[PDB]
Amino acid sequence: GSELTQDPAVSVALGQTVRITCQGDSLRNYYASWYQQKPRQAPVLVFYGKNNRPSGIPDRFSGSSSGNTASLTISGAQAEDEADYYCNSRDSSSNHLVFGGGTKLTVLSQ
Amino acid sequence: GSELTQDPAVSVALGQTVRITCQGDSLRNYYASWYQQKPRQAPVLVFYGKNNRPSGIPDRFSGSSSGNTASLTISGAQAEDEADYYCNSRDSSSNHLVFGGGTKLTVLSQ
Amino acid sequence: GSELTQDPAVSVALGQTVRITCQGDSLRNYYASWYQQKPRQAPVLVFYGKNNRPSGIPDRFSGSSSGNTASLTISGAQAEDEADYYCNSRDSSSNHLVFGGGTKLTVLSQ
Amino acid sequence: VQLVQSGAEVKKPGSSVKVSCKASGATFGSDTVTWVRQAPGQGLEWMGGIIPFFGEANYAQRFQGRVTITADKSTNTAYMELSSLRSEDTAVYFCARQINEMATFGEIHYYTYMDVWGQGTLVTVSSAS
Amino acid sequence: VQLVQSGAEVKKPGSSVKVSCKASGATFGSDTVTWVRQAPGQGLEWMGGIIPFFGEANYAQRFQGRVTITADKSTNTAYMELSSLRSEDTAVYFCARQINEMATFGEIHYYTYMDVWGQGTLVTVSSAS
Amino acid sequence: VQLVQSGAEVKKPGSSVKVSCKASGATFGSDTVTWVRQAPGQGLEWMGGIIPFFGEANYAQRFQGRVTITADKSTNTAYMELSSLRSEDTAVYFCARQINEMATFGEIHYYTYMDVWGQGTLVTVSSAS
Amino acid sequence: SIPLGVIHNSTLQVSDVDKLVCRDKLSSTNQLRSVGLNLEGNGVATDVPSVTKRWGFRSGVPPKVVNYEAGEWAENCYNLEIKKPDGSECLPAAPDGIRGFPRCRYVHKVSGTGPCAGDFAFHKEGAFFLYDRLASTVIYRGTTFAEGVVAFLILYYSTTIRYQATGFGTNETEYLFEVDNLTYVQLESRFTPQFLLQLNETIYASGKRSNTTGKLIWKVNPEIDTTIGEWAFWE
Amino acid sequence: SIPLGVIHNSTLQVSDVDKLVCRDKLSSTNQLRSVGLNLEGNGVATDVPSVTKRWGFRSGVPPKVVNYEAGEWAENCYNLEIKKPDGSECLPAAPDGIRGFPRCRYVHKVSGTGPCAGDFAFHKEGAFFLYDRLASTVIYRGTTFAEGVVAFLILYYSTTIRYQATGFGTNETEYLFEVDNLTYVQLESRFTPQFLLQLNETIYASGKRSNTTGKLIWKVNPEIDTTIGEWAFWE
Amino acid sequence: SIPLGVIHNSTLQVSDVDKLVCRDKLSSTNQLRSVGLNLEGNGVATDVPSVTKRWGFRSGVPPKVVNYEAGEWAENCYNLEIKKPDGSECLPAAPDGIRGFPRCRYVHKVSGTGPCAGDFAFHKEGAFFLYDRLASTVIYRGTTFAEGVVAFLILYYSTTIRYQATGFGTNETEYLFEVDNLTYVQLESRFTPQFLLQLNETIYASGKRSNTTGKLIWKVNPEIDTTIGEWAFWE
Amino acid sequence: VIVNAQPKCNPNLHYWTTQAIGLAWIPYFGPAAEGIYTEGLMHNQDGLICGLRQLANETTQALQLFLRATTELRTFSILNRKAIDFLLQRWGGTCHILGPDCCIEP
Amino acid sequence: VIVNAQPKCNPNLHYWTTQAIGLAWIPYFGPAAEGIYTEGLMHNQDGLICGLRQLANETTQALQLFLRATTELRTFSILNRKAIDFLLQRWGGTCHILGPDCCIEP
Amino acid sequence: VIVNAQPKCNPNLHYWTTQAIGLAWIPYFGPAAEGIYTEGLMHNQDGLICGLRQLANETTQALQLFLRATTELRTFSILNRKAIDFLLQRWGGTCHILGPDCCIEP
Ligand SMILES: *[C@@H]1O[C@H](CO)[C@@H](O[C@@H]2O[C@H](CO)[C@@H](O[C@@H]3O[C@H](CO[C@H]4O[C@H](CO)[C@@H](O)[C@H](O)[C@@H]4O)[C@@H](O)[C@H](O[C@H]4O[C@H](CO)[C@@H](O)[C@H](O)[C@@H]4O)[C@@H]3O)[C@H](O)[C@H]2NC(C)=O)[C@H](O)[C@H]1NC(C)=O
Ligand SMILES: *[C@@H]1O[C@H](CO)[C@@H](O[C@@H]2O[C@H](CO)[C@@H](O[C@@H]3O[C@H](CO[C@H]4O[C@H](CO)[C@@H](O)[C@H](O)[C@@H]4O)[C@@H](O)[C@H](O[C@H]4O[C@H](CO)[C@@H](O)[C@H](O)[C@@H]4O)[C@@H]3O)[C@H](O)[C@H]2NC(C)=O)[C@H](O)[C@H]1NC(C)=O
Ligand SMILES: *[C@@H]1O[C@H](CO)[C@@H](O[C@@H]2O[C@H](CO)[C@@H](O[C@@H]3O[C@H](CO[C@H]4O[C@H](CO)[C@@H](O)[C@H](O)[C@@H]4O)[C@@H](O)[C@H](O[C@H]4O[C@H](CO)[C@@H](O)[C@H](O)[C@@H]4O)[C@@H]3O)[C@H](O)[C@H]2NC(C)=O)[C@H](O)[C@H]1NC(C)=O
Ligand SMILES: *[C@@H]1O[C@H](CO)[C@@H](O)[C@H](O)[C@H]1NC(C)=O
Ligand SMILES: *[C@@H]1O[C@H](CO)[C@@H](O)[C@H](O)[C@H]1NC(C)=O
Ligand SMILES: *[C@@H]1O[C@H](CO)[C@@H](O)[C@H](O)[C@H]1NC(C)=O
Ligand SMILES: *[C@@H]1O[C@H](CO)[C@@H](O)[C@H](O)[C@H]1NC(C)=O
Ligand SMILES: *[C@@H]1O[C@H](CO)[C@@H](O)[C@H](O)[C@H]1NC(C)=O
Ligand SMILES: *[C@@H]1O[C@H](CO)[C@@H](O)[C@H](O)[C@H]1NC(C)=O
Ligand SMILES: *[C@@H]1O[C@H](CO)[C@@H](O)[C@H](O)[C@H]1NC(C)=O
Ligand SMILES: *[C@@H]1O[C@H](CO)[C@@H](O)[C@H](O)[C@H]1NC(C)=O
Repeated sequence: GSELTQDPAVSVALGQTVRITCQGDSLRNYYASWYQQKPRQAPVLVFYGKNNRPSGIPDRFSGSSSGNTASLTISGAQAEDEADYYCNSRDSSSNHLVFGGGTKLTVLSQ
Repeated sequence: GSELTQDPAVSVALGQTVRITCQGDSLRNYYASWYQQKPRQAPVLVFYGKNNRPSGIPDRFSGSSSGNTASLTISGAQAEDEADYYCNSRDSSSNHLVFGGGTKLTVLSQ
Repeated sequence: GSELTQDPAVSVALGQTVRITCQGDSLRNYYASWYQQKPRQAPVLVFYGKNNRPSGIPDRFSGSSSGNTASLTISGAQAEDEADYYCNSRDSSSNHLVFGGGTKLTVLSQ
Repeated sequence: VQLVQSGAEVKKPGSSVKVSCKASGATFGSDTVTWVRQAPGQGLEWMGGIIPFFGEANYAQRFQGRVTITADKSTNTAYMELSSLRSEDTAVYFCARQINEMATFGEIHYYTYMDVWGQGTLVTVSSAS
Repeated sequence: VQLVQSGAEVKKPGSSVKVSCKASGATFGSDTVTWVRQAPGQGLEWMGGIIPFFGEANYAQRFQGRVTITADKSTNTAYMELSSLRSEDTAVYFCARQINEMATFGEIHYYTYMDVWGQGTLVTVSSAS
Repeated sequence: VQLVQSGAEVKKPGSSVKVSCKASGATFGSDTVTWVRQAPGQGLEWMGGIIPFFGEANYAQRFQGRVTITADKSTNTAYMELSSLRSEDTAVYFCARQINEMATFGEIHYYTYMDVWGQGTLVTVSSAS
Repeated sequence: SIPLGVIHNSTLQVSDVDKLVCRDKLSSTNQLRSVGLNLEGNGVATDVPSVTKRWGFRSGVPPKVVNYEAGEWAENCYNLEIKKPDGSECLPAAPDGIRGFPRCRYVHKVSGTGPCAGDFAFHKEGAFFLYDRLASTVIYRGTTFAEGVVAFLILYYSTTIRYQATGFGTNETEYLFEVDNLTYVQLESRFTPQFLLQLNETIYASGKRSNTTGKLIWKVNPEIDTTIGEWAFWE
Repeated sequence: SIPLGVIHNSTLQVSDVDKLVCRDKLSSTNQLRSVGLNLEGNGVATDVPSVTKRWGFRSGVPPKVVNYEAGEWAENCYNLEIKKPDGSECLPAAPDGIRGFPRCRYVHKVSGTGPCAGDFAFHKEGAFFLYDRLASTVIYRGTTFAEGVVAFLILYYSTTIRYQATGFGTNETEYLFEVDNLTYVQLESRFTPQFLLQLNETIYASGKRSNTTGKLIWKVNPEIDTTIGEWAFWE
Repeated sequence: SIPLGVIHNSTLQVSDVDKLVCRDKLSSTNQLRSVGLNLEGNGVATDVPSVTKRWGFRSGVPPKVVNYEAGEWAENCYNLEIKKPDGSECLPAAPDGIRGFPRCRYVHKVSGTGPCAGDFAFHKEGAFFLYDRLASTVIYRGTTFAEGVVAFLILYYSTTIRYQATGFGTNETEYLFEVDNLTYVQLESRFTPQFLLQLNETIYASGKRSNTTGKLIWKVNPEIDTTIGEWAFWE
Repeated sequence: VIVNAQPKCNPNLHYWTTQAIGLAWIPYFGPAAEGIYTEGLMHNQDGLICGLRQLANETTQALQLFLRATTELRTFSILNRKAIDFLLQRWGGTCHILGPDCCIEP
Repeated sequence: VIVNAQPKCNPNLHYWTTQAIGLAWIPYFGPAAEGIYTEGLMHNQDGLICGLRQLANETTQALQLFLRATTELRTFSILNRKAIDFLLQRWGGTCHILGPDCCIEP
Repeated sequence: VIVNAQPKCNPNLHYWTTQAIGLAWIPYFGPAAEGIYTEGLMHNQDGLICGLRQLANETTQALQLFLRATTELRTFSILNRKAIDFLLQRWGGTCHILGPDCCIEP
């Protein structure tokens, strides 16, 4: 399966909106799922499909896609949102699960 | 199968009757078939069984048998009747088709 | 099978009663059969079970048992009763037919 | 009922003998056919026996591996085969009909007996001329 | 009814030849297909034949082990295969339809005849150039 | 729904490890059980997965021939076996429930996601004492 | 819709349903009978090469049977054993309860092969195959049957003739008559059972039989002793 | 020609056909019944060695069955498994729909071999074998049956006794009763089911059973406790 | 005790037995009919995961059948092929004479495995399985049937939908719908045949099918186009 | 009323059927199947046999359609059905003594 | 009219037959075959049981000959045939009110 | 008299049954089993279809108990039994013209 591409690190001022992107072939005709990973914890599903999220996720997290690019928007990023974030899709030509490299989101709380 | 015996050559004056004989074991309880063979041609059935001939054969050709001897009579032999003639029967003790040696009938037309 | 024991020889005055014994494990819960063997003859059944005999045996022959001991009583022994006598039972733990050693009964007729 | 045995069989050591016994007046049914041995000067040894109804055989320990006992119900005969004959085997071999009987009236009793005996077959084993 | 044979087959000694014969105007049915040999200057030798109804074959003794005769009823053809050709085998091979006939009217008579002949196949065996 | 994984497994290179995962609150049904690998300082690698309904397995190319994934529906557990462990395989291995989902209302959309994650199993490979 | 005939005054009258006639007196069910009649009694051809033309194979249609209480004696009946060219059986085994027709003067037993395209062999005219007190829409393998029809009303030795055939299920069917295991004659539609038996005796008496391991087939000369002017079995 | 009895005033009168009596009132088919009765109720012998004498083998005759609506409870019924000496089965497998007779006090199960010359075992007196609501002219293998007759009219635990036999199909048939797998007694016609069960308890209690791998057969002494004066099942 | 309805003046009146009414006129047996009706006409659920709940396995009870003269067309009918986990067959082969129901709009064919504990699958409500003019108490393997009841009175293309299942005989039964040989969707009770066929077309048109040798299973989002207010087949 | 329209007609009907002494009735002692048949000969009195052959020729179509319509593999019920219809036609519904319909005399 | 001529007769008839509540009627919940039977006991009132045993003894010959004559392997039709003959004897043909033959009163 | 008590009722009965020209009647030329069916549509005139569905719902219990009680594997006799009982109820036993019991008019 063709790999997804992500920029390794993003910094956001506390209280500001940040955009985390993902690119690749597995995004051309599908939607990416996004996960939040806290240190020493399993990835937590944040957003998926075209328009929704599981309960427990605050209304700061939403997203969209176009072409072969997908993104997660975190509005009013909180100190509590510092996390690694990952995009995930499926490459149907090989039927392989594909993760992007993720990104480290740094919230500039200090 | 026991072989049939024929005299290798017979000459007949044009317009005269000729008798062609055949002898053997296969004639004791059966009738011989007679064939006319023209140069470079397949043998043609002339007379068979006890009393008949196929159509196309002129009423010059007829025959009979007794004991272990069979014969073909050609009455009023024509120049056109010059041919090799053969007798044929079956030796039922071996179930073999048996031909005699044939005879060359020469019609003395010149 | 455990063997039956008999005393090899018994002498009885003519006209007197004689007791022939047999001992062993095969007699503990069963009855012995007794046989009379004349010289150069097959053994003849004399007495069996607890209380009876086959016909042909005179009323001189009767018997009983107790514990692991069995006996044949010959009352008024006759000269004609000189014979080897044998006891027979079955050892059910091995299912073997067991004979005692027999005894020679001598009738003192002379 | 009678049992008829074969006549004397005289052979040299190492040979084998097959001793027949024929029933007369009765079939074997479900009765036991037993063979015993009378050596000269001796008592009676059990050799073994069969039950023709089932075809099973049992042997005295001293003859296990040496003696085979069989029967044929179409003729009501039985046969005892001895292998590896030795001079100590000279004896009269007897065929008998064995009844295992249970008394069910009143007191319960068990006993066995041989009711019918054959005349005996003398088998002699000797290297002598 | 006609029989059509293959054209000339010229080969060197040691080769084999397969000579075909096709029926036209009729199927073989239960009639006998027989082959005979016309060597130059000679009379007519029987080689062998078959009955397509059953698939059986019979051969003249001089060709036993040398000649195979078969047929295919889906095409109404027959084939004669000769092995180990020698120069003495140069001949015209003829295909014919053989009728074994019984006369049942009045007197009883038996005879055989070949009713339909093919044109003949020339088979030449020679080492010559 | 929860997934419970086994505790840490520490072994020397050349050894093999079998990592279990137990479902709680649900059976596996027809959902996909997938395993991923979190090496220290790294992102998430797909290793492979199964569909218990059919018993089939698929693997990421780098682990083909090294990893076997199976399951037992009577216990609703799954197991991942790694052969020929090397020090580069030190990682936390995660068990997750994967849903391939189609949106059929209005516009048609396709996506996949992992809904249920286990806590992760740390597997350490090292020759060190 | 099945008609029921009534016999009175030696006259056969079919009883109507629309018109109720009080005169018919059915006192018991013993007066009701199913009787099987043969087609040979109507003058149809009975000779093997002429009658197999009336039978044929089809698929997609199941078999059915009905019973009889009585029936006609047959002059002719048949017994078939037909295989496909690859050895597979053409006709089904008869089910339990089927036995051959009880009284035949001649049995024409045919062994052979052919293009048995369907599942079952059915009668082309709608007639039934007759077995021991059972009429059937299909032919069962190896069991002797008569060919016929059934009416509903309100009131020993035999000779076996053996034949062989190829191409049984098509128009180009070849037939032979057996004389001996290795001796055959060609069969023609002009040869009645009496002719064929006389022909068999003639061959054994003359001795013109195979005396080897292979088979011999004789043709019969077209001139035969045609003494019978197409007489019926009953003249 | 089958008689039909009519019960009125607790009296059984066979209804004639020649004389029509308007008095018989058949209002519905629920008044018509087929009832099976056992032969044991007529006093026939029931003991195995005495009843197998009434059965025997024949070929060339097919089996037939009829149904029942009701029947008698049996004191005795039988279950046979007979083989030829070469291991081939004597009796046919029962067809679908046949089950053993529903209510028996004792089942006499006989395992054995013999000269089973025919195709089927038939009753020699014309009586029928009774299965679960079916009367049959033949015996089926392995299925429990009662022996009896059927009349037509207008209106739980059991003990299994096992036996073995040889020469089953002839007059010289030998029978044994099983006590244990290796323990047998000879069977005689004088031994009722109660006697035999008491005999079985006596042997286990006394301990005189085979304690090896071979079989033991006991004979029963001719003197037995003959307390019953040939009483019927019902006294 | 079986009721017989009589239709007069377009009114269905059950005919009593205790009260004899001379008005019912049965002139011929052609006025008597057995008609099969489907349960779907009473509004029962027809969807596979909802109807297999009405069927189940039992042992010790034999099957029975009755015939029909006429019946209802089915919107839905079923065809099962269920095996035990070890490969053994669960359902019996149909006997000769059984054919699938003659007219169905949709056939729900289910292939799968499960704990088939009994001998036969019986209807839990007492309803019958309907075959070609035969009602049966049990399900036969591989043969299409409708589910229904029978009344007694005095007077084309179809679509096959394939499914798979595991744990067929228990409450935790999982079901899949086949799109392609390697492509499946999860099945839910909310998905009608029309929904499922639209779902199948959508997948082929979008191309989201397995393009390898392994299988793919899709889940359907809980939000679906719920345009139908639990309408009956007939609205 | 039936007139034979066949090419030929055989006027002599030689027939067989199955319509007891001592032990003969018992299957163990009685005849084997080939021997359970009896026989006789009927003559064409007043054309009766030829009329009968023609009846069987007309009956066949109705019977084949009948069988096509059923599921029974072996139909033994045809004559019982006829007995029932025969009698229902006269006595089903109601009898009216004053009409032409009921087979009853006053 | 029937008088028992057997060696012995058992005068007590202990019988079984098959002649429903809640779900019991449904085969999935109802009794297995061994349990579908009911029972009762009849006494020999006025000699009825012994007369019946004798009837069955006479019936057997007629029945065996009947079965010999058929081709049905399983005959379930005997009582329906009897119902038909019973009724045909009285109402087949014609009824005549003035005669001794028809089971009708004026 | 029958009133439908089911959750829903389909008032349109689309039915099939099996109720001939030239050679069509001959099985060799006629239709294969899938094609031997005819059809039609009945409307719920005066509630007749819904009443009928309810009758079938009541009939099932009596029928299952009936089948439990027999040994026939394939029962084809139910309607013939009904015809016999129908007619016996009116004409079995005796007819009395002066009573309310016999379906006869003077
Ligand atoms: C009840 O009684 C009537 C009257 O006897 C019978 O009627 C017969 O019906 C069959 C079928 O319809 C007829 O058969 C057909 O006859 C055509 C005419 O043939 C004439 O010429 C031949 C020459 O060889 C003569 O043998 C023959 O007797 C006639 O004089 C044929 O052309 C037909 O063949 C074609 O169709 C059939 C399928 O139908 C194919 O299988 C053939 O290969 C071919 O394509 C066919 O043979 C028969 O002629 C009618 N008989 C009479 C006397 O008229 C009923 O059959 C009978 N019912 C029952 C159940 O017995
Ligand atoms: C309806 O009711 C009647 C009256 O009860 C029954 O009649 C029985 O019929 C059978 C068969 O005909 C009779 O059986 C034969 O009895 C002959 C006489 O035997 C006497 O002696 C023996 C001694 O052991 C007693 O057991 C017996 O009871 C008699 O006192 C025997 O000689 C016959 O055997 C020979 O023929 C048969 C074949 O028939 C062979 O198999 C034998 O090997 C042998 O060669 C035979 O046993 C019986 O006696 C009659 N009973 C009475 C009381 O008279 C009907 O059978 C019954 N019908 C039905 C269907 O149940
Ligand atoms: C003739 O017509 C009548 C009337 O329509 C039918 O009556 C039905 O009979 C069945 C069987 O007795 C009834 O089924 C039972 O219903 C109980 C109640 O369920 C309600 O809630 C569920 C929720 O999912 C609804 O789907 C349902 O419609 C009801 O509203 C259930 O609790 C029962 O289940 C338990 O018992 C069964 C065994 O009986 C087990 O298999 C189950 O696992 C569980 O333990 C059961 O489902 C049905 O409700 C009645 N229908 C109506 C409308 O009342 C007759 O069946 C019909 N006869 C024929 C032959 O068709
Ligand atoms: C043919 O003749 C032989 C010898 O006489 C004879 O045995 C055979 O039965 C005859 N064939 C037929 C069909 O009668
Ligand atoms: C009849 O035989 C010819 C032979 O050429 C064949 O083409 C034709 O198809 C056959 N017809 C039938 C009906 O079998
Ligand atoms: C068959 O052939 C042998 C020689 O092999 C001969 O003796 C015998 O007479 C022949 N029989 C006939 C009937 O020709
Ligand atoms: C014989 O006795 C044993 C031991 O008490 C018992 O188990 C067995 O059932 C008895 N046999 C019979 C036929 O009752
Ligand atoms: C009865 O037994 C004897 C034993 O010698 C035998 O010859 C006879 O044939 C047997 N009889 C029957 C009818 O089996
Ligand atoms: C069987 O034999 C063993 C010794 O092998 C003995 O201990 C046991 O008590 C015996 N049992 C009986 C019932 O005799
Ligand atoms: C699913 O779509 C394919 C492609 O159009 C079609 O062939 C197939 O029949 C469809 N499935 C069903 C159940 O109609
Ligand atoms: C229903 O499913 C549960 C799952 O825990 C199981 O324990 C129970 O036995 C099942 N019930 C039935 C009736 O199958």
